[PDB]
Amino acid sequence: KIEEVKSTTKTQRIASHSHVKGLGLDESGLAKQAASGLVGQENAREACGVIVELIKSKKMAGRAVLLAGPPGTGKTALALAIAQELGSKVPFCPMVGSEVYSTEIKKTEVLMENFRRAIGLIIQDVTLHDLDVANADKLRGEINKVVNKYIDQGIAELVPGVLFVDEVHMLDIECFTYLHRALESSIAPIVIFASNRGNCVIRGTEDITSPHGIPLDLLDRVMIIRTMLYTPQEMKQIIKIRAQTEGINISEEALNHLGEIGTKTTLRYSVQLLTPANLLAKINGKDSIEKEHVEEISELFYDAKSSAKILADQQD
Amino acid sequence: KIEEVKSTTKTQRIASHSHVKGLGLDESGLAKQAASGLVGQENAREACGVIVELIKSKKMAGRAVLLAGPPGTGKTALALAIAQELGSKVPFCPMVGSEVYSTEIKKTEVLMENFRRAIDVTLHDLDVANARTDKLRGEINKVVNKYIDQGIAELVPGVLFVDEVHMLDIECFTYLHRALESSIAPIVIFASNRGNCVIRGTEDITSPHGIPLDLLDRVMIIRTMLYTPQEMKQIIKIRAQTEGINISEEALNHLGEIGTKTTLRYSVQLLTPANLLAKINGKDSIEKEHVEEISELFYDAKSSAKILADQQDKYMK
Amino acid sequence: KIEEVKSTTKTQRIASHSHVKGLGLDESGLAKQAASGLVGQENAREACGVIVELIKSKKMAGRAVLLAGPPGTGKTALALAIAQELGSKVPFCPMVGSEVYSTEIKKTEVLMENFRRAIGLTLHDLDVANAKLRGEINKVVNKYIDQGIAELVPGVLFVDEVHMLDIECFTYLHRALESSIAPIVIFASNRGNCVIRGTEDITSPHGIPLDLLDRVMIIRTMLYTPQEMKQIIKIRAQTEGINISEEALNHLGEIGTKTTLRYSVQLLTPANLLAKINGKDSIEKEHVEEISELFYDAKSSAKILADQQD
Amino acid sequence: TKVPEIRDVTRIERIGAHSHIRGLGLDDALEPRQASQGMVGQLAARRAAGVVLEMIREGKIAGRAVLIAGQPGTGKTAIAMGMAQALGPDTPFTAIAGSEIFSLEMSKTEALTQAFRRSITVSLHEIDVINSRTQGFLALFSGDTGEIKSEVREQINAKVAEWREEGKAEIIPGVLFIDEVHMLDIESFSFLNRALESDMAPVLIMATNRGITRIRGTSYQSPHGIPIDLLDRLLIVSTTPYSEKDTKQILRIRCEEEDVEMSEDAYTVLTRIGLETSLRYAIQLITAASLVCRKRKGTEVQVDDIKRVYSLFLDESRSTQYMKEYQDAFLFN
Amino acid sequence: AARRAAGVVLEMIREGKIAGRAVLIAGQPGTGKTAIAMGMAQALGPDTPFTAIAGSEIFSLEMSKTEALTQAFRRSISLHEIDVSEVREQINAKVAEWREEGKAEIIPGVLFIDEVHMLDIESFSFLNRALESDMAPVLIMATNRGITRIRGTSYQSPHGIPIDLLDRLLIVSTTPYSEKDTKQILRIRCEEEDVEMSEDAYTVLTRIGLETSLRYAIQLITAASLVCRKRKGTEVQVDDIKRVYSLFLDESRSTQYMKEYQDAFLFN
Amino acid sequence: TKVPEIRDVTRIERIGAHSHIRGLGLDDALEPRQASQGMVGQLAARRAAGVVLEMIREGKIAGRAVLIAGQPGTGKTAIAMGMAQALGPDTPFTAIAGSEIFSLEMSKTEALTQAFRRSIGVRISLHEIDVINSRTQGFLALFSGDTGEIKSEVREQINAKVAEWREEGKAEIIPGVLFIDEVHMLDIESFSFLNRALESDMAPVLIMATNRGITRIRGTSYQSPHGIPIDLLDRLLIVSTTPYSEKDTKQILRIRCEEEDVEMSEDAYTVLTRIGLETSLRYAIQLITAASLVCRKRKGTEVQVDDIKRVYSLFLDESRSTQYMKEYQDAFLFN
Ligand SMILES: Nc1ncnc2c1ncn2[C@@H]1O[C@H](COP(=O)(O)OP(=O)(O)O)[C@@H](O)[C@H]1O
Ligand SMILES: Nc1ncnc2c1ncn2[C@@H]1O[C@H](COP(=O)(O)OP(=O)(O)O)[C@@H](O)[C@H]1O
Ligand SMILES: Nc1ncnc2c1ncn2[C@@H]1O[C@H](COP(=O)(O)OP(=O)(O)O)[C@@H](O)[C@H]1O
Ligand SMILES: Nc1ncnc2c1ncn2[C@@H]1O[C@H](COP(=O)(O)OP(=O)(O)O)[C@@H](O)[C@H]1O
Ligand SMILES: Nc1ncnc2c1ncn2[C@@H]1O[C@H](COP(=O)(O)OP(=O)(O)O)[C@@H](O)[C@H]1O
Repeated sequence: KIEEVKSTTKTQRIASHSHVKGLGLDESGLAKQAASGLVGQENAREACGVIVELIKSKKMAGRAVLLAGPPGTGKTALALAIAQELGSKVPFCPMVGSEVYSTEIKKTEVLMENFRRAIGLIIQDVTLHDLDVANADKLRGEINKVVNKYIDQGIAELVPGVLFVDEVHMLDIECFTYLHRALESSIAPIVIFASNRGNCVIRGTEDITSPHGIPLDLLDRVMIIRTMLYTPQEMKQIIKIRAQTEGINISEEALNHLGEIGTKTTLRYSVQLLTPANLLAKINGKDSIEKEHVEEISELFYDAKSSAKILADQQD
Repeated sequence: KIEEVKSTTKTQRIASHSHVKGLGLDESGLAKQAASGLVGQENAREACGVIVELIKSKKMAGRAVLLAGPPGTGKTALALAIAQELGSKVPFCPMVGSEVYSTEIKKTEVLMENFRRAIDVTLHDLDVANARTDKLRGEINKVVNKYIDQGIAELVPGVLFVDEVHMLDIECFTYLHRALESSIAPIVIFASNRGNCVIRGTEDITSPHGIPLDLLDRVMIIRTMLYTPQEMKQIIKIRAQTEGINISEEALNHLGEIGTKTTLRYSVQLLTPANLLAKINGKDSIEKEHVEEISELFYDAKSSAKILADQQDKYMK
Repeated sequence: KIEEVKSTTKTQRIASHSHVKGLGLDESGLAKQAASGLVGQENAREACGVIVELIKSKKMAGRAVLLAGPPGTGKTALALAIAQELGSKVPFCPMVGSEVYSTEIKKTEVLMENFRRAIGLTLHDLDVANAKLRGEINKVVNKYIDQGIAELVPGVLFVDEVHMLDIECFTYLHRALESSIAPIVIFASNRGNCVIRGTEDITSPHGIPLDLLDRVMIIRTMLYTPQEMKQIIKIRAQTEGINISEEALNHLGEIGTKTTLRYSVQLLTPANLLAKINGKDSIEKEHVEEISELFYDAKSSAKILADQQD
Repeated sequence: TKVPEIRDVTRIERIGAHSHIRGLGLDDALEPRQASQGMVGQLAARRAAGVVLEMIREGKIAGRAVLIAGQPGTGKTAIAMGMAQALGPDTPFTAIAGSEIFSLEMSKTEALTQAFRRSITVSLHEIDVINSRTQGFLALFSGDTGEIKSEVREQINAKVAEWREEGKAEIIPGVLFIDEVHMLDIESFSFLNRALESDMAPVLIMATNRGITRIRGTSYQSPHGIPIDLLDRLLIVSTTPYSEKDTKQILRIRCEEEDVEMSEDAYTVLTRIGLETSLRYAIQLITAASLVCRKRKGTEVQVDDIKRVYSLFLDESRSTQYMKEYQDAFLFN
Repeated sequence: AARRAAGVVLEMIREGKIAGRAVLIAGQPGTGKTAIAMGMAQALGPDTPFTAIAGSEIFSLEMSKTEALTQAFRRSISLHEIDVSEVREQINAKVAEWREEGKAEIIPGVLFIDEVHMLDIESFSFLNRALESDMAPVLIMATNRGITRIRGTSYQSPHGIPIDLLDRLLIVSTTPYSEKDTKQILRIRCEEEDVEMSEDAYTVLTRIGLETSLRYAIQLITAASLVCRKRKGTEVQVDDIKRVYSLFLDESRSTQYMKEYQDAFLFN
Repeated sequence: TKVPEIRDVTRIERIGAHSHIRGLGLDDALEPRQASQGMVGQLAARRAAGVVLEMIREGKIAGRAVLIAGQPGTGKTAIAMGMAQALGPDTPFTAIAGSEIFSLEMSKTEALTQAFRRSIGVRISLHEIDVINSRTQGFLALFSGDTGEIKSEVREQINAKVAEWREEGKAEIIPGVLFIDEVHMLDIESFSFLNRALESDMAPVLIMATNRGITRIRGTSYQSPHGIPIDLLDRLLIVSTTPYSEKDTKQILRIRCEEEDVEMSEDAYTVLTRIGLETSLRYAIQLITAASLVCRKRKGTEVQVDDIKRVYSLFLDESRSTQYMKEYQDAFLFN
């Protein structure tokens, strides 16, 4: 009997998205240009809005949402963005698609560790994984007996979460059917996938091509949402917003120079060049940044795609 | 120990070959066009007319027989035939090749129970009653050997029908030989429908029909043709009345020309539904108003893929 | 403990090597032409004497020697030689990098048993005086070395055909190379750009990982000439007490040019006996022209095996 | 012993799109009449579909099974579900996919033999919900799974084979639906040859949408990825794509089955969309447009409130094309 | 020189200089290969136990591959019959002075293994460690294939054998037979098997032997006697010679006959 | 319970060559002077590395990682130790190659766990605290033959015993740096382990090394940059060095004579420089040692061009053995 195990929520992946407040629409079900932290992509945001109103309407029996989109547009960002319109601070457990290939852990025993970070409980709220670390098969068995009484007692309440899984094409054929059997029991959390590839062969069968590396029987219970590439007339805002969280003053042409990077390579490479760029202003004795630094950093560190081209042409 | 075990035989494997009564042989060493269940394919039947001489003079020392042919040249037919001429309830087990890949068991145990199915009293049935396993093997091997040394019940080696051989692996080819070179071994006659391919388990080493020279010199080779539209109607005509279905001459000759489109087995397995169509049309025989109906409603093997490949090419761009 | 284990040797691999007993150098650092069996290899034997001093000056610290030469060009030769100038009775054991594929001995164990074949006073002998037991003979040699009654000496390890070792054994070999006691190891290849077993996707020189290559030193032996080759077998016949004719040395050297050397030198003992068929003494020419068509090699057989198979 | 209270734990929502199937819809002389209990069109299979059903009642089916071949969008499930009602008013219908044998919570044996019992009052697999152990708790015990042995089966097999003559206990054939057959390999098929040797083995319907491939597990090709020895004991029935009018009755059923009203202009543009990409694609957009009019409260959708959903929610096909278009923008310099 | 190249190494083995090497008898598969291999044990001294095992006789399920290399080496001595798991752990210690004692003397064995290119890299390994013994015998091998990918690796080798061992043995190839050489073989195996044949029947019996096989002719010597018994002629004339040929073929004909069958089926 | 003074147990062969650098050679405003502290050239790679040293010092380095991609033979591992010496006098440093994880003496995760134990520093490191309480050692090569078992519950026990001495006041804990050479050897089963270790507080900082561009990832069937999955390609800091100049060559070559106390004439410094950029820098420095003890054999201890133009002909380079053996086996194919 413990109700204070509140030391939870590994945060370092989602710590880079503190600015997001939710989805932030009007009563007319349409999008604003910049609201609740999010900026742009007016297309797919009502697609969150129609889906999230189906959640409380309980229409989503055995359904899922795919997120087909290029690397680096905010497929993590919208995935968090619906986990603030479920409201009352629901849990949100992102992960990585390649986090299931471990050494000592069986492949089922991470998804239980994934799912229990999505099942949330003078009312305070924890996850089922939190009450698992409170006591650390029947080791994870007798923690049912704690909680099944309590909704029958009428004090705590079960709420669903968002198991946002990214880069699905690494996943082999086994975890799908363990997902699919566990997708739709009674109150399992909303499952959202995202990936960036096309015809991907499922790992382990080597002949069945398929869209997005998914077995074809599952995909037709899933709805598909896309997100386009950004434009620099608005792409200035998001890094400006993220730097406005961290108190960093920057000039505008440098950010207009920084916008070239988000066109040449990812946005994920683009927001990287703030905190290892602003720290150089302190050495030159300035708080705000000027054009020399973002110049100087851009030849000091290279992106992964730049690392590809320069290495092989200098290899031969 | 308990010798009343009356029925253990998979009857559906021997269901579609009930109508054979013999090889239809001469004392001149010849055969006839229709006698005791067979029609045509005479030197194939007469090669069995050779082997029935050495099965009764005991000259098959280490030896067996393959059958070679396309699907539907009577390979199961001659298979179940020979147990009849050997006389007085010769035991029979048809075994396909790919019946060995089950997760419950290793591959060698499927084989020895068929070895104990092959050779009244059989060896598999003694092991079913006594239980309610390889521990049970010698205690039953001793007692009937004690009984035959006392002179109780005869034990004649039977026929094994090893079907579908080109998907067999390596370790059973090695395994089969060790009891094969006895005198208590039964006959293990093959059937094949696949040519020059690699022995399974070697993954690189090709062989005629994937069987090693280990066996290719101990096994006798026979070759068959395919049936003509004259000959195959008597196959259908005999099975139509052992299945007890009245049939005209008219619609039957439309049935046979499908037998040169697909195999002969696709011709015969539609006999039972096409008849039971006509019992809804309210007759007792079948006419041409049914053979045109069934073969446009139940599809064959080869056109089933050939239909779907011919339209999938435009559907997924 | 019980220290009378005098002879434990796989004598057959070194059985065709009991003639070589010296490198044949000057004191000043050049190479003689032909002394103690070593013929030729003029840019090869000075490589041995250099590593002789870096052994003796305690400066083979963390490096390795690789021999690269085609089969027949003396790879097994100079490896036996180096143990003959660092004093006599130094341990010398030849292994082949396919032998570790035992059915019942782990690839840990078959190496450590052959490592301790290479350190003497051997270490392999003291664990077969009686029979882990290796931990029980940890203390037995410990009291002797602090008694100063038996010394500690490094030896030489010889690996052949070494493309047939995977990624795995190298990292057992790389770290275990790095004691202050461990015997130096001679590598031996005949490979070019090869694919490392265990990955099938990393390629590198000599079938050897890119870690343990820069700290390996590279020595080439070249081919031979028949007038070099003819003195080899002339050295051989005196060492076995078998008389021989002049044109026998002319004829047998040609197959040394043709196939290789190891195919050539085994042929004496039957051709000696082929002379004893007729009861003569010398190996006259008809014995020499008779064998290579009757008995085969691996090279010309697989030519006539597979072609007449067709 | 203590298990007759095992009435049903039925599936309601996964078989919940196939609500409007109540039989095959035949004549007494086995003739189609094209509009009965939901089945619209597709007489070519359905006329043949009545034939095997008659062979089931006469016991002429032992050693014979049904294979349905068809594309995505021409009724592999409905004709399979349509045989359930006319065979009996309460028969087990079990619609697993072929991928369901590839679970890591059991081997390929325990997935299928449990699925094999699932189509044999009550089902023989339903007895294993209490008379082996106690499961069915709150939702966190879906996440974990223990193993039932073979020991529970022969004890359960001992009652009902000898409660067979009791009169209170009865046995009834179901039907096993194996979607996507070429996913399975020949490690599993040889188990199925021993399965249909039994007396109470239910009838078998399997699904495919491929032509010639290789068998997985070995290195030889065949029709369908099934070896010949199972192919030569089959009844083989294919279907045909629906036409535009055929769908025009079809989509009227489900909107009637979900109390929404769509316009007569909006009706024919919807089956334009279903004939553009997929028949399955037309289904998911409907309730996805039902919420759309519910904000403006107009109680009947119009065509502009359809394309807003169609502008948002893509299909499966252009979800591949736009990803290849961005992938065109990667490898081309 | 099947008996003339054979006597060459036959003198070394009783001289005592085969140590570290053994015999490999390659050739066409079954050229009297085992027959001349067994004849070497017949060419050897007073008690020479022989074995003719397979290259793939190791791939077993009751006994392991390591068990497959413990027994036949003990059979090719024999300590196996004195044995017949860890039963060797006593008798190998017991006879350590029984050989010096003097009841029954000991001999090595005449191990022949058929078609050693049916092996793998783990099983060639145990041949070296077993041949270290002084009681480790002379061994005999077989193959018909040269440059072959070794079972266990991505690397080929001629003869299927590790290349160091290919220069650690001795190499025999059995010479194939010609028209008179077939003519003596079936003749010897006619009066051995004593069924009356006309003189022309031995002649054309070589004519299919030069095309198809060699035990194919001896396959018919019992069957065609019975169709001669079918007419009660008591000598198989040219009729049954040219009758059962249509009924009995060899596979390289027959699989070719499906091969000229299969293509038009996949064409039309 | 008797190990505060068995402090350092390492290899003297790994730190046996590269002693000639103490720092990176920087001012207060992140510019070098082209010769200071041992580090020699390619200053852009130098001055970017100080930012990684700056970001460590400020408390915003967390999660980020270091990768160096250059040609094989331009001082890749050289740059990482200067980060250690510019981080204090005693910061730990552990050199691990790519193939060092494929142990048969232990599993794929305990070595990478034992990789992380060496890079956690405490003064009066954490890894040697484990090895005395686990097993008893300190022998000759007889114990380098066999192994022991490193009991896992000991590691949590000191993780319960470091809960005593950390916040008490005797011991401060200093993060070290771990080093992974040739990163394109590690399978994806351990990349997730690197994902699941950086998020700790006292987790060290990691620097990886490579020479591979776009390649198939070890473990899956996907061509990617560097043999690294996409999600962990992007939390990195990535630096690239050029091949060396010729003024840079003699700059190092001068410094690499006093380490091995060799006294070189002005003929070798010409030809070793040109031979140094012909095969590899690494093949050049290896040649210095052996030519010296041929010079003593020819009596006079000043190395002139005769020994160097003998030992280059005595000891070949790996770049033409891969010619010579290949050119032999080309002649082997011709019947
Ligand atoms: N519309 C947006 N609103 C807020 N942040 C965004 C938006 N689009 C992208 N970002 C930011 O850009 C980054 C891109 O994330 P995403 O597109 O999911 O690709 P990745 O997961 O590869 O980083 C995220 O850090 C996110 O915070
Ligand atoms: N000569 C024959 N006499 C009787 N039945 C035959 C004859 N030839 C073929 N059949 C029938 O045709 C069917 C062919 O069966 P099977 O031997 O499996 O075909 P295949 O020869 O292709 O293997 C069998 O039902 C068999 O009864
Ligand atoms: N340089 C040499 N001079 C004299 N004899 C040699 C020489 N090299 C090898 N031999 C002898 O010839 C045989 C072949 O050995 P070697 O050539 O070293 O191995 P390989 O043939 O595998 O290269 C050995 O028995 C050795 O005693
Ligand atoms: N002839 C039909 N009668 C009734 N419903 C149909 C028919 N054809 C298709 N459908 C509907 O279309 C959907 C397709 O279901 P299913 O049969 O699983 O897919 P497929 O058509 O690809 O085989 C189902 O919702 C089903 O109700
Ligand atoms: N700028 C430099 N300053 C000092 N030493 C250097 C410099 N560049 C290279 N080196 C030396 O080059 C050698 C190669 O270093 P290392 O990174 O281990 O090998 P590689 O260059 O093959 O990756 C080291 O001895 C290093 O000291």
